[PDB]
Amino acid sequence: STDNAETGVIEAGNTDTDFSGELAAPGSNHTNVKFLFDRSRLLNVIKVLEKDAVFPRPFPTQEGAQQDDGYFCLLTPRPTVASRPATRFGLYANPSGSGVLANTSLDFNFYSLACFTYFRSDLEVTVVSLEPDLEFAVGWFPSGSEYQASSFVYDQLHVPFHFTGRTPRAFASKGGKVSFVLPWNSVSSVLPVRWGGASKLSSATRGLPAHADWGTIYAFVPRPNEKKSTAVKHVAVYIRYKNARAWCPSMLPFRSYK
Amino acid sequence: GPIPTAPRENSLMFLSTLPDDTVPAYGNVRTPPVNYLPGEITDLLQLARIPTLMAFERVPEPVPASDTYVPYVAVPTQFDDRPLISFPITLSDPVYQNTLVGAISSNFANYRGCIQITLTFCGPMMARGKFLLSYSPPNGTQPQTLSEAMQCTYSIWDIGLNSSWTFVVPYISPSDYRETRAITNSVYSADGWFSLHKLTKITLPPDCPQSPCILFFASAGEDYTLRLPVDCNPSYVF
Amino acid sequence: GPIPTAPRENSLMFLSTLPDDTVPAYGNVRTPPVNYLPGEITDLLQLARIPTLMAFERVPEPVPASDTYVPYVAVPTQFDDRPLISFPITLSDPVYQNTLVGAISSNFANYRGCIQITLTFCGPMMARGKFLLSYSPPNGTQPQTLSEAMQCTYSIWDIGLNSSWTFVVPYISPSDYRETRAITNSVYSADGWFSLHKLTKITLPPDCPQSPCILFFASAGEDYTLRLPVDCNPSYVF
Amino acid sequence: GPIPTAPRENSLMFLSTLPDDTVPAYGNVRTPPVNYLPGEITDLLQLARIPTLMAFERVPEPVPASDTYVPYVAVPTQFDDRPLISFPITLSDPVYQNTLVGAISSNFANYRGCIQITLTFCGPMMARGKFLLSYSPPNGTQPQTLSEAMQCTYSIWDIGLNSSWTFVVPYISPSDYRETRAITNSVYSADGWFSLHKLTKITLPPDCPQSPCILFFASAGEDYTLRLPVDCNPSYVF
Amino acid sequence: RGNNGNMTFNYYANTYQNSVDFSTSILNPLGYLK
Amino acid sequence: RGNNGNMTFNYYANTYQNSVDFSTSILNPLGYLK
Repeated sequence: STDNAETGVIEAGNTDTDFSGELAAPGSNHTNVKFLFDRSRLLNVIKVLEKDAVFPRPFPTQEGAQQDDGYFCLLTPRPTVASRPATRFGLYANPSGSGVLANTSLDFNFYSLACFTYFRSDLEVTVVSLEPDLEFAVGWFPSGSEYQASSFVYDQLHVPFHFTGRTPRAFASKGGKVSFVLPWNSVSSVLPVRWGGASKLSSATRGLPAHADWGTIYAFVPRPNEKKSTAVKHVAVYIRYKNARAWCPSMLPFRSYK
Repeated sequence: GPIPTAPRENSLMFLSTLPDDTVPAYGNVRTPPVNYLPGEITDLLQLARIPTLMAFERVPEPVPASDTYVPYVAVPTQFDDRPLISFPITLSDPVYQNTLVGAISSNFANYRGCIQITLTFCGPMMARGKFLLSYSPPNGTQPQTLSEAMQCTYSIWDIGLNSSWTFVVPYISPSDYRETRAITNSVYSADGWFSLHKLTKITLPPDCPQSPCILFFASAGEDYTLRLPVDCNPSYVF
Repeated sequence: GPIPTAPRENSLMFLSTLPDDTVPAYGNVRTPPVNYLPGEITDLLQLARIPTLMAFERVPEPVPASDTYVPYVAVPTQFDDRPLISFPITLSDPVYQNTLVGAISSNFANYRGCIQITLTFCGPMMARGKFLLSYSPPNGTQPQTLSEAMQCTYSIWDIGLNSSWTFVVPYISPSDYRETRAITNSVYSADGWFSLHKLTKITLPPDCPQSPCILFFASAGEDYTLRLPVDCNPSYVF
Repeated sequence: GPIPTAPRENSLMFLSTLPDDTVPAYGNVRTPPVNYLPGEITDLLQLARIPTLMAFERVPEPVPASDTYVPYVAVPTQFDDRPLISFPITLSDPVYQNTLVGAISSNFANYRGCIQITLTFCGPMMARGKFLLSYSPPNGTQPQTLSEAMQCTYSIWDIGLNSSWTFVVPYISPSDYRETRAITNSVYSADGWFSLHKLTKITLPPDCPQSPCILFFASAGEDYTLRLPVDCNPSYVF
Repeated sequence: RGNNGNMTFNYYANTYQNSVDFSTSILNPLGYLK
Repeated sequence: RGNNGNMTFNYYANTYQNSVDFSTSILNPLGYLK
């Protein structure tokens, strides 16, 4: 008015740009991005370990493999398949047949606000068991590292190593809940929600930032290996973001019509 | 002896919005630096006042191509006395599907303030027309012809050397905050329709094509403030 | 009355890294003195910059003695145009099995900075040769012959009255910290191979023996910093 | 280490009257303004000293219309020596059903102080009479005729150009606070009856109608204070 | 006032405790007869 | 800021609370038209 929008930059216009009237008071500030995200949110559920664990393979895997799937949770908002970083997001709608269903995940409601390209925070790990009268134990190792899996016998009882180690553990109470905040540990600089690139120099799938992540939480009961029940059980995991920053804005997920 | 204490009813619970922090399980770490890359975000409202192209239902010629929905207006040559585009203001209507203020409003509950829409012409420079745009607060029926849209609140607009006309829907209201979507389409959540009419015919020389086009934008004004978030709609993922 | 309190969700748990201390069950004791014996350790990095002898696979003559692995280089007399020793930089490779920075890196997760390797000659004083040592960041293939190792980053080296040549692999990187072992051998965890070539022949008088030898060391430089420990590998005990 | 504590017997309970507040689950919000609309309430006693029309049982002519109960007095022409209206002071009696101080007393337990009742004449200006109103603390029987109501505490009253006479029942008491309803109709909860008598006949010219009328009000005085609430009577909802 | 014992301190700041208003920029009786 | 009630004190020192950076040694718009 009478400016043209083809210069790429237009400002806003209050009521007295062309009409008679005065501008209105600012209402609130539930808008700042280091307050908006700070909400306790679960991403998924977890099958509980009870033995010597084994972790899934690299990208192709023929049948006859022996891994214990759906026991880890590579906690990121980024889409994840079988507890290792994927690039797309599945929803297994017609699950009849043979061959095991992979553990998918994604942080659903994060993208519907996300108009960003780069992100920066710290997080916290909140765990809760769904089955009653249960007592468990959560473990963790940082990004760019990998789980230790073996067992050493004590007085005829086979006990695995993930009771001990360097990286922290946590033992819950009688049906309690464990929570702690966890800082940055990534080799790269800021978390990407978009990426070009590839993992190695050549002959790699183009798009997955394999070492710009957080880490993973696994749950296990404090019992020796030979005293394990036949009923399997479950537990969920929750994340709340903290002290966040953001850079160089972008689009939003496309809404249906449909 | 220890200091005597009394635990209240709130034991061992965790609230999602609970404004406090928790003991870290591993601390005293450093991080890569930040400062080299520019473009911070302090508020998303610096984000929210960017132009955004609206999306409309196509006029009755459905092209069988994917998603026949159109970010412009095809003005007809023929003389009829009904408006070109008329759409309400409820920030979940299928005209507000992918506008920014619609998009980051779709997960909040209440806002306050103005809503700019502007419109960019696109046609041959030897063509010229006069277009008025008009707005009315909620009447009983909908204002249809030019007397009704005439009395209320409008601006006429030329075609010249520039190509746009910044318009701001004023903010009249019973209550200061307003909702974002209408579970019951009440007076608190709608604010009357918006339309634009052609006032005089588009005028253009020979051997240059008929039926010009106009794009629509939609942006937050100055006073546009948001509050109090809500859980989101995951229906984009299915 | 007691002060009102509210226990949060973290009840009765114990974190392994939890930065606090616990009430003693028996206190007020004394101890023998300390000060008489010298040699404190404040940081293990004062430990980490000591020379350490590397370990290599023996050339194809397997002596049936125990663990035929060799901390030197047997230079051949014959003219061929492939390097003497070529090894990558991934701090879990079977060339980095018992170097110090490899050893105290093997239980940490991330480091930052340079890595010195130096090499000590051992041969008769009447023998003399010219040896260059070269380093290249990750190319597609591996740089093999002398033009490829020539263009990148190198130093030639004499044989004289001294016996070594301190070399420092520079620290070029996408991100400031780098990993210690590669679960997927990516660009963030490897940094290209290292090699050394013979430039001119070893030259030596009659009645003195052929094929001299060179030892390799490996030490942390100045900027070499570590962070953020991880649980260890107990495979030494089996 | 943590500060040693000792939880007392009061664990995890919540008291209804417990004077403390709780952590919010969502905070930092704003609100619409307030100041534009007038008429605040700081105390309900500013509320409590408004006039209120009492309600009585109708004299023995039951009109079959709904709720034959009457907010006035029908003075008869005939000479008899019993009072016009006599009612006790127990603030739950069926004469105190919808007076204000009765109404907001009906959910409290104890008060202290005076109780104003006033009475507004309504009749033709050419009519005139003399009416006394009298009050007695609890005797054995009830004071009935004019000597008994004469000795105690009274005021005579004219009919003139005004139309009312503000009367205040004095506050004599064994104990300073008094109850609001009598579970056992004791000396602590009742304070003797109140009555008014006609002293001389109503006098009025010809061709103007017989039997004038007088309205009754009931309001809190100055010292009327309340205390210590109780749970309410939901019998209005059935 | 109300009913509190909080004559020492509250834990949160008052803007987290209860909402405050915008910016538009011995008791009293209830209506005189002029 | 964010959402806290910690106007009195925090328990740990801030270097144990959240990571701080290295040493390399009224709001603003988003890009002008020069």
